[PDB]
Amino acid sequence: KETAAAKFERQHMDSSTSAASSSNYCNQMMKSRNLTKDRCKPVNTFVHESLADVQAVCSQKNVACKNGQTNCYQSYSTMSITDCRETGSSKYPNCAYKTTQANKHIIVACEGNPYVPVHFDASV
Ligand SMILES: [Cl-]
Repeated sequence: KETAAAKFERQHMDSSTSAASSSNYCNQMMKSRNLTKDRCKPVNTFVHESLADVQAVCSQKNVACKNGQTNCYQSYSTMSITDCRETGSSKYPNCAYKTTQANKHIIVACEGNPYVPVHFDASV
């Protein structure tokens, strides 16, 4: 039992690089975060900022989540991110992804004590 907070970090944090350099980033990262183990996770964003900067979002602009709950937060500033989306031809277990590097606001849901990100809702 990974905590929700730990799951968020595994799925979404990539503080080791400033930006995706190559079009193969998503293929590489989705595999190495074990997001293609049982199925190809269809959509996933990686954030290239410090964990502290991402946790800090829980103290920023309170917004509704896509699901209607009101424990989401939008980052005041843009962040370096990489969107990963499975291509239409991708088939498990040969998962393939489209990599898009971007600078966008992130929206995360926060929960707990400490009050930390547990879900990535969207980028703007
Ligand atoms: Cl989950």
